[PDB]
Amino acid sequence: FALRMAVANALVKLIPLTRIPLKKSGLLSVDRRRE
Amino acid sequence: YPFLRRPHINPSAPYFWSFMTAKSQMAFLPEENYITGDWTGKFFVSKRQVYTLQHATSGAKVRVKIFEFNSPSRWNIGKEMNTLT
Amino acid sequence: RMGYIPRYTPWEWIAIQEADQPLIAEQIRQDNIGTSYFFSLNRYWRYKA
Amino acid sequence: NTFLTSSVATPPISVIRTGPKWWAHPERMVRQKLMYFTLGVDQLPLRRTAVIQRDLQRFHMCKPPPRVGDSTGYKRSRAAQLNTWYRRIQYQEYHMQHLFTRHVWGLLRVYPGNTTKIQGKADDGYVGYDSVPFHRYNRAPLPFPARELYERRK
Amino acid sequence: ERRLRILAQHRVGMGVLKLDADKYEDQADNVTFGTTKLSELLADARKAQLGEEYWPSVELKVRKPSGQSKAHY
Amino acid sequence: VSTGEFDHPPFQFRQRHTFNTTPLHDANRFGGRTAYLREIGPKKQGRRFKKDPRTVQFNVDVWCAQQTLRKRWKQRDWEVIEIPFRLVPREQQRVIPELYTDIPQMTDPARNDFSNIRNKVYDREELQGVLFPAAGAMLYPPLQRVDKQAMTLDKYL
Amino acid sequence: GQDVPKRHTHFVLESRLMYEKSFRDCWLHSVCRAISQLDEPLSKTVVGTHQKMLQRKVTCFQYNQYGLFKTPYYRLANVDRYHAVQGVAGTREWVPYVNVSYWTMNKMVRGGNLLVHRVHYTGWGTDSHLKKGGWEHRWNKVLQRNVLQYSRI
Amino acid sequence: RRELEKYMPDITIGPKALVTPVSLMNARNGHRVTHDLLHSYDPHIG
RNA sequence: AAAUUAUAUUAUAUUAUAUUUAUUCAUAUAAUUAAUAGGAUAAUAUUUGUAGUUUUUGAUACCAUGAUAAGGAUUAUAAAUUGAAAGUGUUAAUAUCAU
Repeated sequence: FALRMAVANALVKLIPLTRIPLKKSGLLSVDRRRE
Repeated sequence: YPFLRRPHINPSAPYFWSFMTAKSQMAFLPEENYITGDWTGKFFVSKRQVYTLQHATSGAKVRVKIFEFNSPSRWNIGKEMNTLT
Repeated sequence: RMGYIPRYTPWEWIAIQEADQPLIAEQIRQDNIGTSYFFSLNRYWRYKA
Repeated sequence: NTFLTSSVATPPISVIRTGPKWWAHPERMVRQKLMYFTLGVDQLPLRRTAVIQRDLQRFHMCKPPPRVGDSTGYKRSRAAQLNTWYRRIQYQEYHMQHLFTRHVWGLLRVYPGNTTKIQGKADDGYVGYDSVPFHRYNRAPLPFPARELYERRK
Repeated sequence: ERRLRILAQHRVGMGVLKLDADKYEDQADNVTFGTTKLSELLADARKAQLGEEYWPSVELKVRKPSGQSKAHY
Repeated sequence: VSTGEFDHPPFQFRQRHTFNTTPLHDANRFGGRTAYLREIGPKKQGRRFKKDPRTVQFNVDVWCAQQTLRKRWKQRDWEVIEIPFRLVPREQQRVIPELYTDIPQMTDPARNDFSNIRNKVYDREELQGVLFPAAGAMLYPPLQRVDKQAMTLDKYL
Repeated sequence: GQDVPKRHTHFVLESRLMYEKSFRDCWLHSVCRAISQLDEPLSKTVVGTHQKMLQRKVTCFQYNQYGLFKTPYYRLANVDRYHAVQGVAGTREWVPYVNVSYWTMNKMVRGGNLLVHRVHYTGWGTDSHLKKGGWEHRWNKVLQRNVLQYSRI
Repeated sequence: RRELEKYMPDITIGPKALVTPVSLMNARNGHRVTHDLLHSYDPHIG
């Protein structure tokens, strides 16, 4: 999940319009769950 | 509580000389098996004195903090006073 | 002003705090001979290394 | 098999309630498919189990909406009809895994755990080197060494 | 330089020979001991200028005999 | 990256041989090396160390270090021979620093050889003039190297 | 009042004297133990009968010292100075930095004498090594700062 | 002690073994006497 | 008879029935008092068992504490954001050892 978020943020930084589907899929979204 | 740090600290045939005894036989007897200096006489000896040949040979008095060893034998020779009681 | 506290101690107060305390003579650490290879670690017992 | 200890039986509803942890763990479900694919056997109840739990894990974090009230019990019973339908397919794969594994273990000369039955070799529960010196439920003394279910020459 | 690097294994790092003298309580005796140890290390390392028998040996990772050589076994 | 087990399972209720659950001392774990530390029953100096977490963690760290050592030594197809500075090849005529002293040194950046000198392994058959001057009979045969420019089956001829 | 009863002051002062006797006796006892319990030869000069005679003589010297402090440090390292409550080192009944019990630490927190920062009771505070690896990693980091950063000479 | 000396041998060097030399003062944190009580070398306490 | 408040997960237990041990308990014990004192590179005090004796460890009480359980209202008219979550009020029983 962390790897997916890193790759998605890198794709958003490279091409800006990639943020339009990638935010809709929830890949740029951070959950706060600890142990 | 930490591991084996309690301030207040058994028959076994294959582990006779290795259970609650010194690890090596090269080492000497402890301090209570010898006289340090000028003494007026001790009421009791410590539990870590090794029973030697002269304990069962002479047999003047054996007082362990009580405990009275009045039955001398040679199966106790080479072992401290912990497992003898 | 009514409540002015300076954030820099003035030069007079630094000079007064410097003028009241002495210096340590071994802070100069000057050296021109070399190291005593034989004696300096074998000196007198009260002042020994 | 190197697990020869005495075991504790579990009901099948507690196995499937683990879900993605042990029952539908994806590494475990893949190597169950390699057992069926080796024998020339279609993996249809296993593919039925995977497609159900793939979609079941997808919405498992969503909260169910509050039902304000229905006159008849039809949408509640339909949601319960599909719920007990999904348990019975997963009950079939739970039996299909235990059926084929005990059948393969009879072919590979694999000795099972204690009180475990292999249909070809040991109709009773095979017990070998238990802490209890006798058979736990046949009430028979165990010989030394353990019972050999197969022949010798590998 | 090779003999000094081998004689001072971990005390040399990134082209700089460093010695941390902690032996005596005072720093003057510590810098005396450090100067003595530096001079002793330099005098031992200078032996490579005497001859080739003091040049330190290069450690080559020589392979085992290959399969072409093991085929003749 | 390795996917083997390193940590010890923690202390809890006495586990049973069920699904997703192994007992705390099983012969399957750590190659059976927990047989030294197990109690078969369902003297205090021989009973207290089997239940300490730091003791069992130190023991499994020792066993994983033994496994790492035997796998690093089974990788070795070579041995270290102390060769003098004159007879060594040109890549080793430099000042080689010690381990963990400097940056990991490339072999030859000028000759387009970017590789660690400490991982370089030289063939035995190319050093027979250095390692064996007293034999004089060529104890190892010369290594047959293939002609890369020869028209073979690899190049559709 | 007033500060603490005088029997507890006598007890803390006896603990300080035991620490001072440890500083007095530890080097001598360690050298005597390391000579007397060695089986390898001490040197090229002293070998054979001279080494065994020297080991017996240093054992006779070691046993003749009435009052030599051979007691380990962790047996009486839980003595509190302000109050008479006895804690256990290794548990939550003792704090190591200010060297008081849990009760005395709570009284000095509620009194305002110390400058301590409260943090959440299920976290690891603020130390990055403590959040990273726990108590053992900060233990190894204190070891790395104290000893292992120096190239010995 | 006279009956205690039979099974337990006597090793009595004397009080000379309790007083270390002056060259071993800084190794023993300034002390010379290995008594059960500490021994200060000043006359004001003494 | 609905809404779901529901935690849920797995394991253990006993004089089978007798034996060794970590703590607990019994009966034997050791330990006791008080106070200061500056020393190399300093323009000159030789000094420290000296000034202390009938030295300090001596007020556990009947105050009016505080914990427990229970019910209230306000905000979502946005598809954006890593993230649409936060503050404010009343009754019963129990209980109260500091001149």
